[PDB]
Amino acid sequence: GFKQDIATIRGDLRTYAQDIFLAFLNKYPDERRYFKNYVGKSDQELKSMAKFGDHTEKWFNLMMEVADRATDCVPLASDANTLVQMKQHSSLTTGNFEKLFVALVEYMRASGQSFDSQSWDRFGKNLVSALSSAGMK
Amino acid sequence: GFKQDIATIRGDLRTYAQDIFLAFLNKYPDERRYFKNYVGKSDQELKSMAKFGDHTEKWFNLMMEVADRATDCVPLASDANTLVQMKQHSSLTTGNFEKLFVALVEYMRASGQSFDSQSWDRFGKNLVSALSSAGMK
Ligand code: HEM
Ligand code: HEM
Repeated sequence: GFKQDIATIRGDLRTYAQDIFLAFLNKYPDERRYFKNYVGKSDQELKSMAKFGDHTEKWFNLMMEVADRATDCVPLASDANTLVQMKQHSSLTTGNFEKLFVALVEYMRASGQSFDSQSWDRFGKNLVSALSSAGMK
Repeated sequence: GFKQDIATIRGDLRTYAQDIFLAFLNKYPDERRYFKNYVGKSDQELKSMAKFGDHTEKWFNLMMEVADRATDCVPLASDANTLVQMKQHSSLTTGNFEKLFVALVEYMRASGQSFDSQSWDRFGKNLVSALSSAGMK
């Protein structure tokens, strides 16, 4: 289930984080505009950049904490507030998060690993609801 | 599901409130000691007492407000806090609430009406957790 999936991801985090983030950027290439120096590069070029794996791991480290602090796939309001108020997220709207979770769920469904993808879809829905409640446009 | 159950209950709030409250007292007769004016009175006698229908409906009204405000059966901490801080609840512990939810779920399962009983159980569990976090003993 969802709780065990958090442990699965955490056990191989850099690999999952990079592969899910790449699935996101490839499904939605114009999302690269929110980042520096990602356009014009293949997956392997991205993975060999100095900061790519590091920043995506820090991403997913926090995502897994948000998932872990949730009850029944409902994130804490304080975690949602942190995500809204982060300077690095000042250009974002809930649509960015929605697209990330569409890609995340798709990745999980296609994976060989028994992820509980329906729970991840619910968690994404609930996180987006929480971001809205916290004042993300 | 849970949302429909809120509508079902709200549709005939007085009747459901009284029925469930009596089911609670019948399963856990010692809980009547918290309601000193209900000691030694038949169900019909209780129904003749203005405050029995009034307070019981108002309790279940607040229960329905808390249920409706929940996300996936996870209640707001602010709602748990309201329940803990009520002067009328100053002598209670989380065990009293646990018993209420056991009886409510039992009532739902026994009823002809088609309730999402598993969800009310989970809501009860999540509310008890939240009561404890808000300082109920
Ligand atoms: C639950 C989902 C998300 C979490 C937990 C999260 C968390 C984080 C964290 C921890 C950082 C700091 C990384 C660092 O500087 O080392 C970060 C940076 C950043 N985030 Fe997010 N984020 C999420 C969703 C998103 C989405 C959906 C977007 C855009 C589509 C996004 C855009 C950015 C950008 C542009 C930065 C700074 C630039 C960069 O690190 O490359 N974030 N995020
Ligand atoms: C989620 C569950 C509960 C909710 C939403 C709730 C809500 C309320 C409300 C709104 C009142 C005010 C009634 C009024 O004065 O008009 C009340 C009173 C009261 N509650 Fe609760 N309550 C809950 C659980 C319990 C439990 C489990 C007990 C004890 C077993 C309890 C004992 C009392 C007592 C003794 C009063 C005052 C006397 C009375 O109104 O009959 N409550 N509650």
